[PDB]
Amino acid sequence: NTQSAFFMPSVNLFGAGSVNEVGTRLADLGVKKALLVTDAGLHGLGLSEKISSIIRAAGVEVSIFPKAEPNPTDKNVAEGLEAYNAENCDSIVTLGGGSSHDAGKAIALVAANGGKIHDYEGVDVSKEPMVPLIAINTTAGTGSELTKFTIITDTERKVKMAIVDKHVTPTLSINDPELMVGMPPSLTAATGLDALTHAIEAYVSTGATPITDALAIQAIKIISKYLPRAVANGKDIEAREQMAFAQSLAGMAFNNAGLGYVHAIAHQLGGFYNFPHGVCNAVLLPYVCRFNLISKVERYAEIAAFLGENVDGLSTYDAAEKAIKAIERMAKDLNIPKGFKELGAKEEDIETLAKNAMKDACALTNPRKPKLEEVIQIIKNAML
Amino acid sequence: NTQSAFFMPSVNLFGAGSVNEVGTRLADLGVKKALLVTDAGLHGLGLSEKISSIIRAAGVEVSIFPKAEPNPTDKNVAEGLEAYNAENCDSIVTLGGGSSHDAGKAIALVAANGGKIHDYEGVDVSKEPMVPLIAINTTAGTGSELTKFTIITDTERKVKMAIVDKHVTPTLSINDPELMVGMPPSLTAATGLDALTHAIEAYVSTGATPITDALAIQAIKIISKYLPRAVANGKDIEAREQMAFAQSLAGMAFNNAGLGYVHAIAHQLGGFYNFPHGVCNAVLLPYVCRFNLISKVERYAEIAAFLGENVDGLSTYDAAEKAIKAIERMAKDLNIPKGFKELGAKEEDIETLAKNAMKDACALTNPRKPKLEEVIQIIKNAML
Amino acid sequence: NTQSAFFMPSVNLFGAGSVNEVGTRLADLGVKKALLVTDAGLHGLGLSEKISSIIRAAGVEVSIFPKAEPNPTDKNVAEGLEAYNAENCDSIVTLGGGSSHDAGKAIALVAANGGKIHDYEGVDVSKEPMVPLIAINTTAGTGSELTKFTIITDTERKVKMAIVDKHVTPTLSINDPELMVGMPPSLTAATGLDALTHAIEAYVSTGATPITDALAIQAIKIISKYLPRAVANGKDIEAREQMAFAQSLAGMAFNNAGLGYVHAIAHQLGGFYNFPHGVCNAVLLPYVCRFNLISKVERYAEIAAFLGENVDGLSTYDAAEKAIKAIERMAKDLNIPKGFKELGAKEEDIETLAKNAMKDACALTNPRKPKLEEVIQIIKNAML
Amino acid sequence: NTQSAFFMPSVNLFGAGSVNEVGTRLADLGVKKALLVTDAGLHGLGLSEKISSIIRAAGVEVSIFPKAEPNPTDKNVAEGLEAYNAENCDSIVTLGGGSSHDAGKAIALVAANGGKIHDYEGVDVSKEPMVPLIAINTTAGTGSELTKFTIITDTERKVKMAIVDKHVTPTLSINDPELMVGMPPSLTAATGLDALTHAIEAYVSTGATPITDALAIQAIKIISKYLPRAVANGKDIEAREQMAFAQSLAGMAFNNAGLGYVHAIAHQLGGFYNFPHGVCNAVLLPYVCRFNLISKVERYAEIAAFLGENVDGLSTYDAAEKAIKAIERMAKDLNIPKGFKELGAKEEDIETLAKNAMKDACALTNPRKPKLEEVIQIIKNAML
Ligand SMILES: NC(=O)c1ccc[n+]([C@@H]2O[C@H](COP(=O)([O-])OP(=O)(O)OC[C@H]3O[C@@H](n4cnc5c(N)ncnc54)[C@H](O)[C@@H]3O)[C@@H](O)[C@H]2O)c1
Ligand SMILES: NC(=O)c1ccc[n+]([C@@H]2O[C@H](COP(=O)([O-])OP(=O)(O)OC[C@H]3O[C@@H](n4cnc5c(N)ncnc54)[C@H](O)[C@@H]3O)[C@@H](O)[C@H]2O)c1
Ligand SMILES: NC(=O)c1ccc[n+]([C@@H]2O[C@H](COP(=O)([O-])OP(=O)(O)OC[C@H]3O[C@@H](n4cnc5c(N)ncnc54)[C@H](O)[C@@H]3O)[C@@H](O)[C@H]2O)c1
Ligand SMILES: NC(=O)c1ccc[n+]([C@@H]2O[C@H](COP(=O)([O-])OP(=O)(O)OC[C@H]3O[C@@H](n4cnc5c(N)ncnc54)[C@H](O)[C@@H]3O)[C@@H](O)[C@H]2O)c1
Ligand SMILES: [Mn+2]
Ligand SMILES: [Mn+2]
Ligand SMILES: [Mn+2]
Ligand SMILES: [Mn+2]
Repeated sequence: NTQSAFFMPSVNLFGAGSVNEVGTRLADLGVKKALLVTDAGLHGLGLSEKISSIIRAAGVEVSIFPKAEPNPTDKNVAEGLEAYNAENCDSIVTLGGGSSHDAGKAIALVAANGGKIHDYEGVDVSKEPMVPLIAINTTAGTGSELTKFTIITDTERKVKMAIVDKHVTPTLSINDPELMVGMPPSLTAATGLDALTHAIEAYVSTGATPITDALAIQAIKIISKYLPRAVANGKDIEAREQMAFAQSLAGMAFNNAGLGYVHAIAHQLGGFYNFPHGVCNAVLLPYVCRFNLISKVERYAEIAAFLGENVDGLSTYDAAEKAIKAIERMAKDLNIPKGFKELGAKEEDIETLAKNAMKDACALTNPRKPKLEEVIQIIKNAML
Repeated sequence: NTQSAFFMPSVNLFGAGSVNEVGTRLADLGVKKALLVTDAGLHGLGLSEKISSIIRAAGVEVSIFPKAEPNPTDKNVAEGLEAYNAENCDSIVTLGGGSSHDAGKAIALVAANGGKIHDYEGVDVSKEPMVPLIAINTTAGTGSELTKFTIITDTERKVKMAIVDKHVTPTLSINDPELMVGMPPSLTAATGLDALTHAIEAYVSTGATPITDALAIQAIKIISKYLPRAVANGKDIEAREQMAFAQSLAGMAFNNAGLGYVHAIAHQLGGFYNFPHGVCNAVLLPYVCRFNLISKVERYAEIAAFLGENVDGLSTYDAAEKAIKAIERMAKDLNIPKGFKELGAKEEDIETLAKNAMKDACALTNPRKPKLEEVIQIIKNAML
Repeated sequence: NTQSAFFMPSVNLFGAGSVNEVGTRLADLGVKKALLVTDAGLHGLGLSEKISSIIRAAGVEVSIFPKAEPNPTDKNVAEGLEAYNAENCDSIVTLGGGSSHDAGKAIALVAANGGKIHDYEGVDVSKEPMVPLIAINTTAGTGSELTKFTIITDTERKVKMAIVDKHVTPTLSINDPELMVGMPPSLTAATGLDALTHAIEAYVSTGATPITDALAIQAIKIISKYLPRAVANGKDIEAREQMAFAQSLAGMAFNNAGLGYVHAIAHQLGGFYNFPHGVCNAVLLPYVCRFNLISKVERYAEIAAFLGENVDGLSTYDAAEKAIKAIERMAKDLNIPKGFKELGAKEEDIETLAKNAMKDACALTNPRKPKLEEVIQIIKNAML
Repeated sequence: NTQSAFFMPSVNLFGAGSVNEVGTRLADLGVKKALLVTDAGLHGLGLSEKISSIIRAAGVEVSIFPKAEPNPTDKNVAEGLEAYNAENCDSIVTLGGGSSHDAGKAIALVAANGGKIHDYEGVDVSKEPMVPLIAINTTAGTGSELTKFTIITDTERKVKMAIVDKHVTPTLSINDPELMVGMPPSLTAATGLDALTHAIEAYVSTGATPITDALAIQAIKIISKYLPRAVANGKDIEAREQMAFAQSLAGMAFNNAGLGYVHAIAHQLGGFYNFPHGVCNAVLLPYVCRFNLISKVERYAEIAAFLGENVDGLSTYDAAEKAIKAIERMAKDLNIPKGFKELGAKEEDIETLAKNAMKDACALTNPRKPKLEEVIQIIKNAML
């Protein structure tokens, strides 16, 4: 059979200032009091208070829960669920990067299906649709405000538990590039290379569609041109807005086409060592592309053109090669770490990271199907 | 402002056999009785009955309403609404092309808001969302199963009214290429060329964004390869599936970018003479493009590349002209009327047609702003 | 000798909202009362009351003189001059197109040089800096807010006279594209093609310089991309902003390199028939460029490429030919009159018109030097 | 806001012999005793006397202050201010290079505004326009007869302070290539590469406009053809005239677009070690361009073609790198030192150099925003 499906929230706001609608949009759902899920950093910057003011003007109450953590944890879910129940909230607003979107998605699911966030690992292992949720995005790399994914760390197993589930698609998303201006360069760089990774893995996924293809291609072309600008000058407003679009394009593509062994492996490093997700993808992306080359050489040749390379006079193989050269050059230019050893990864952990990566759902749509020793080789190469 | 927004059903099913889900999807919404809106043609072929038994086996009842006409009228909508109440319905399933979809959306909207369908001509007039509706698409050209559009003919004024309303986005859409094999050639061509007009007008709209751009580009490239194949052999399954993707992409593109004076004028020629919608687009498209050229010359030149033209060693202006020639050649190859006069249009109407087009919501995003006299000359050219 | 000079106001303001500075700016110049020289149309639209309040909110007094007529006249100058004294003003603020700039420069010059504006036809014949004057520009074509020219129609010999004096350089110019949005399409086209004429005549003028060359090349390139956009949709702010820049590059270039026989002839048609200055240049431009060709063949070839033409594999001669085809095509697409006879030009005037063109200052820098029979033929070709 | 402004002296004279107008132009101002600010070498040449003879031959009194030193000091400005009051001058005439123009500008401004020159470091500090000033320019590189910059060394801090102030735009400029023929090759090279640094940083500046782009592009093209010629044979009169146009095109460009980190860092190496400003720029230029590359890669690719490189079949990035190789090549050919250590800079000073560089007003328009650590890496690269 050849069926496929496309999912995203039914209303999706973009552009400078769109965050000011969160109040009146929340009232429109007839919710009374929302739990505002965010993280400590943005709470300290005061972003949680600016948004909470907007929501309360519209007559909707806020309880602020700034305890979601980079690489959100099952404990954050349990703790925020308690604060959801304790403060009599009927909705969730998320405010931040993908960590706040996924914390809030877990809380909103479990507040309507009951057990623990581990009940629902895998694919549509759920029952009811999650409680009303508006996702306000502030990094330019995840797309989690658009996706049916929620990535939650299992703290006793050391593994980022991918939860794929139609019930966690947000009600409404908001993508306001004015809230992204204050990303430091290194956060700009890594979330941006997470978007690029989404776009490239979605383009080469076995679950790719002409719709997801259309989005992924646009995302790669934009990122290629505007991500190094946004990193060099976070106050370049044009680059911020373009990255906000690219982020959403890549999120819509991967949500519906699937990822690959870049995310499969990056999820394990993130669980063992709590690395930044986006840095893990940037480090890994060239090695997985290299391994995948022979299964998708024409698509990698086209990525090489998307990334601005000149492929005139070359074989398809040689043009695919230039896509990897260009990814490497972009990583070096954005000051991405050279490998995982210098960050703290452990030689003795490589086989368990490999084995766990082959269990990740993101591995299912990788165009090349590896054996365990090949996955190990990819992690070894990324140690450099 | 520079704000914008992207709208779409939350869930959109694709691929061979995806109609089998309509009963259980309907059931999950908790509705008890659906009014099945289709047209006499599909009803005669018995498609109407296969779908009803699928819905019934899931516990939802069905009342069939096979009285949506090509270019659905206000009278169709009023009759549908009294069927809807008489048969104690709480939901709507539309089955067929864009006449079924729009008829059903209009019934659904009036059921939720009172008044009459005429009251909602314009942009975001209604207070309440339409009642639950699932759209099953049997043509490869409208995208109405995805859009906040519904086109209802005011029969006193002979105007196909454009109702553009967030509140008429279907709950869920189904796009089954197996239901599309039966289109005879001239229907394949007319709806395909409606899709190409969606993609072209979206691409040159002043409401274009990089998201809508991505979708429109892919639609044009796919249509240019596969539409002539679908017209040539309706049982070419790969062309049917590609066109089902192309028409969805173009739907998403125009739904969020806007249309232009092709649709604003076609709606008057359709309101006056009941011509097929995609035949009106096909006749007008080269004239409105030629007229729009100076405002979007670089985008028309790119469009010539997407359609396969060779623009080597040409000015942008000369390249854009090859795009009009390519559109003209495609129309001629699929047997479109070269003009309207041979179809029965009357010179004395032209002033009224032109004045009605300037009130259509699609005029709002056309990239060149015309004086009434310029609209008049465009129609007069389209006569011959 | 090979000396040369570059003149312009010492401060020039650009960008949206820059008009809000005219008041504070004026007061910092230490003046009390400004005679606001505008024309009837912009006074009818309320503009000279937006400006007038701004100048008053900064504690400076305004006396609106809305009597400058298209193709300003020795009478407007005299009547504005006596308005100047009677009302006890010490400064001029021009607001409008070239007509309002030129009226205010004439009033301000003769307000510090006693006599009558006739007393300064020619070159630098004034003997005193003109009264302090701030020029607020609202069309995109004459760059008079930058220049040392004022063109006053001698209602006598019916010839637009030239007072080329360094004393008429405005004190400070303001160039706010928001004020330009109101221009209707045909005013946008004609001021735009006058800007393009400025840029081309400056580029082929025997008075050219590497500096004027740099400005003219940019103006030609910008106008070629954005003037058709500005005509097609006056609400395209980007195209409005680019045209404001092109306007000033062309002004700065021709003000310091000189013009040629396009303006030399067009000044005669404007004195005899009061035709719009911009339209005169538009019709004349391709015929003079044809005549000028053999004196400047490489530079017209370069203009062809600035205007978008592809010139690979062409002789310099053939490339220079495409500059003229492209200028004609652009005149056709902006609905410029095809010749002067349909405007009201009389066969019996061609001799006087040509003899008078030969006495125009602008004739002096034209690269080809015509005998009287040759000017007469140019005027015949532009009658069609 | 998109607001911008273009500043420039109202009258600017060019060409051989133009310096013969200085007296009549100083007379037209109505001033009586001008302080003639020059340096020791031009004084001993006889240029101070020749010019004073012209100023006196038409009724104005001259008093020669020949004490401006390369990299003018706060003490020079103090001493020259005491001379200004001693002889009780009402004006100033600067004669020579940037050292003389900035000495005079600083004197004129403190004369008009009060305290000491250190008060006005930064942007638009002062309250009053400086006293009348005519700049006669004798090097082909500063453009400071045109600009609102004056660069005065704080001798305690060893900081060449950038005073960027509308109020120091000279009343009139004279740019006479006959006074430039005597530049010895090393000085021709250094002033020429300073002007190249002005065009390049103006072109990549975040303050660039279409106007400044026009000027800067022309400068680059002319410098790359004629600067090598002027160095190879200073009696080449054509190269001398071209270089006089390019230095002014570059002055107009950076004056209004802004500079970057080449000048921010150069100002500290000149303040600490009193190196010639142009040699400092030439050393830093490749390092800062390569740092800036990712933020302005399209524009650095254009710069490569402007400098004559062939870029066919190259990515934008590889094209941009060719620009840097061409920049390094020109410096090598004109005998500029490879680094700052052979000149006498010391590693122990680098931390203080970088911190002060970040306080320089020229840093604000650099297209990439550095951390202190990145400014330190640039200075270290430049030591070798
Ligand atoms: N479910 C999905 O669709 C999906 C997809 C990709 C990644 N993820 C998950 O998302 C997480 C990564 O999220 P992320 O990379 O967006 O970052 P994040 O949410 O982990 O945030 C990291 C840091 O960035 C800061 N920050 C965020 N926005 C900021 C702004 N505008 N200005 C200043 N600081 C700001 C936060 O305060 C925080 O300290 C991982 O857990 C990853 O697994 C989910
Ligand atoms: N709301 C929107 O987004 C939107 C967009 C474009 C057009 N429209 C409207 O849609 C209408 C046109 O719809 P359409 O062109 O899809 O056709 P349609 O709904 O008017 O149907 C045309 C004919 O085709 C037949 N048909 C449909 N599917 C068939 C199949 N699979 N096999 C055989 N016969 C089949 C029908 O029985 C009918 O007789 C117009 O009224 C137009 O204005 C709406
Ligand atoms: N440097 C110079 O001195 C110089 C150069 C070229 C031409 N000119 C002279 O300038 C005049 C040409 O002026 P012009 O072509 O700019 O037009 P204009 O000043 O003659 O005005 C033309 C018409 O346009 C209207 N208008 C102007 N700005 C408008 C706006 N923003 N919105 C709506 N309507 C607007 C005016 O009300 C008027 O009715 C002629 O006299 C010509 O000879 C002078
Ligand atoms: N816009 C600005 O304000 C601006 C821009 C760039 C540089 N500057 C400053 O200008 C200064 C550098 O000025 P410069 O490089 O023009 O030189 P300079 O004024 O420092 O003169 C250097 C030496 O060249 C000699 N010289 C000058 N002209 C000569 C000629 N025609 N023939 C023979 N010898 C001649 C002088 O006598 C002097 O000894 C620096 O302090 C720099 O910071 C200012
Ligand atoms: Mn990711
Ligand atoms: Mn349509
Ligand atoms: Mn003109
Ligand atoms: Mn400098």
